[PDB]
Amino acid sequence: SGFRKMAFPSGKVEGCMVQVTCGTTTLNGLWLDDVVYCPRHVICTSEDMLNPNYEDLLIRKSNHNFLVQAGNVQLRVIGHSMQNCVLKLKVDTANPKTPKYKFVRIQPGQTFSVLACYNGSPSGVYQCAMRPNFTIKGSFLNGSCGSVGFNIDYDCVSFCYMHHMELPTGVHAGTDLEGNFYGPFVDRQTAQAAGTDTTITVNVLAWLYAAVINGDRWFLNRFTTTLNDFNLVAMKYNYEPLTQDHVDILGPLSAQTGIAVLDMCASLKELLQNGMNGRTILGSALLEDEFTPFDVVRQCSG
Amino acid sequence: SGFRKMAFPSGKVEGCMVQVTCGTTTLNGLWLDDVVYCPRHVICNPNYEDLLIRKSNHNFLVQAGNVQLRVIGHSMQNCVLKLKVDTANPKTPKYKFVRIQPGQTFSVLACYNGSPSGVYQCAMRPNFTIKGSFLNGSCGSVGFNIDYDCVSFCYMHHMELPTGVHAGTDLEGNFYGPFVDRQTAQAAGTDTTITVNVLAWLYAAVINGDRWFLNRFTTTLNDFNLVAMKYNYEPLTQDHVDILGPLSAQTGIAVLDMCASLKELLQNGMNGRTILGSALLEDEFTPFDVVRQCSGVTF
Ligand SMILES: O=C1N(c2cncc3ccccc23)CCC[C@]12CCNc1ccc(Cl)cc12
Ligand SMILES: O=C1N(c2cncc3ccccc23)CCC[C@]12CCNc1ccc(Cl)cc12
Ligand SMILES: [Cl-]
Repeated sequence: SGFRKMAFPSGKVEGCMVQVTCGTTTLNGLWLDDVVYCPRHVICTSEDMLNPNYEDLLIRKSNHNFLVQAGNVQLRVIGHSMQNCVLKLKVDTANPKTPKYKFVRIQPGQTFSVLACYNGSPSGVYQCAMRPNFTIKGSFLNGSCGSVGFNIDYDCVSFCYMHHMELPTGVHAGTDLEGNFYGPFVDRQTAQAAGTDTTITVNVLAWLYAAVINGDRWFLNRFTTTLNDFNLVAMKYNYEPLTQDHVDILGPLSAQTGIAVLDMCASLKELLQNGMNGRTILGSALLEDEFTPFDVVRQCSG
Repeated sequence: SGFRKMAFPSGKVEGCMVQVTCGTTTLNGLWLDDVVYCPRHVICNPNYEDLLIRKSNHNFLVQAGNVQLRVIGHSMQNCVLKLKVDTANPKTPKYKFVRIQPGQTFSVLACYNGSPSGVYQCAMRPNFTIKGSFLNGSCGSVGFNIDYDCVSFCYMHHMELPTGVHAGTDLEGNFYGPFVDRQTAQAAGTDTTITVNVLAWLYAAVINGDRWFLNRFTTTLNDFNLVAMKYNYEPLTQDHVDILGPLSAQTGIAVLDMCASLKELLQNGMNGRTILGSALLEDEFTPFDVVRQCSGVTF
């Protein structure tokens, strides 16, 4: 029993964090095999950030301009190449702590763990989700660039995020490990704003099923709804449209609890209308949207 | 920016998790140097000296990854079983066994079959329970804090109470709370809110730009404690006020000034508003957690 926001054990990722320095700039890098991955803005000054020509800035660099530090050992850079917004620093030593890994690009609503790092040293681990507006509500200070987001499946670490910037609203933007940004963001100090954020509906439903599995049923009602009527109501509360894929994905939780997905949709509709009335659901006075259907099954069942 | 419930990096602890099997019971063990620490109920009105004397070293199957460790001795210390093994854990970090106080927070590496599955942050409640997330097989999972390179082990999971909350011991086998490792009627006592932690979290909200709850008012420590007692909040002591000093100096809001905000929040609610994305007053961040997260201390 109990339902917590749980991060994956960060050990496999800690053994990959290194410090990358280029001139005055210092950020984190991910050392996997003989390559260190880091945000390409490590080659920029604060001035360059407005309209940097990365290819022009990178061509002026040599391998010895990039100082890579793994613990108290300086790694030697023997090559460098840019792939989208990530700089790939070829080093002369393969990381002996390299875990089994994949680079995966995630979709909005997906959750992942973040190992927040400063100066190549891990300071904390937390759980978060790719918001529908492609930002993450992270906890990052200056120097956290290069910190990574990941999931672990069996013994394989799936790297899905690398931190690049903080937007003016305090939310965060970054790329997959192939250097492609999530959302319409650019690694430029230009006027960029997070789009209007919405609630991840499929995740709220999964969390309501987690509440049912943990014995919380107060919010259920005798009603059902059509998928379209649910979406018309959901849109009015800034909730993401629920698709037939979402309904299909909730099938296992529906079968386990005996509550049809459209039946749970009607409880959600009522909760949006009534609020919680001094009550909580899994120790929360707000509807939680950072647990996916897969996370609920993993934590409530194993 | 951003304020998340953050756990310490779990790597130093992952290298210590092993599976301990005795009979039909399988749970987790903590392998430090040549000793594996685990709940003594793995041997299971129990007489643990009587049950333990009937077991030999080879009855305890210890598995570290895909390697079976051989047990060469066993002894009990309070509610923890200490299994002497032939091999010292080469991944043993610098460590201490520390007993924490209620209101203190720690990270829990939840494990099943000696394999870590998740890490979360939590607080030792004033009623000595933890609001954790544990399933069958999670026994032996540990709670810890990291200071520089030293892992301070403060908790070992032993059981779940009927209300879904958890109970366990320090690494010396002494239970937190009036609990016993036996199947008997046990219940968590009435819980209270960790006041110093709520104040620390309110300071974290101010540091992150949330100021709506601030007011021009101040209060005495006694008037605040009369209010706090009415709302099942732990008494705030002068030590708590002293501990909040750095946050008070950083934000410019005196501790008793923040108490007047807390008094108004308790008496009137949040009024449809949130603080750090929360509609409830969060009490599982200590003043030190707020400082560490709002400064980027690394390990
Ligand atoms: O956001 C950025 N940073 C930060 C990143 N993450 C959390 C921060 C918390 C406080 C302060 C700065 C933070 C690090 C330095 C680069 C920068 C600076 C602002 N302009 C900018 C624009 C685009 C890009 Cl890709 C990076 C940046
Ligand atoms: O609490 C216990 N368990 C559990 C521990 N943690 C999360 C559980 C989630 C669901 C079910 C059982 C769980 C594991 C097995 C031992 C046990 C069983 C009940 N009787 C009992 C009495 C004393 C002691 Cl110390 C331990 C226990
Ligand atoms: Cl995905």
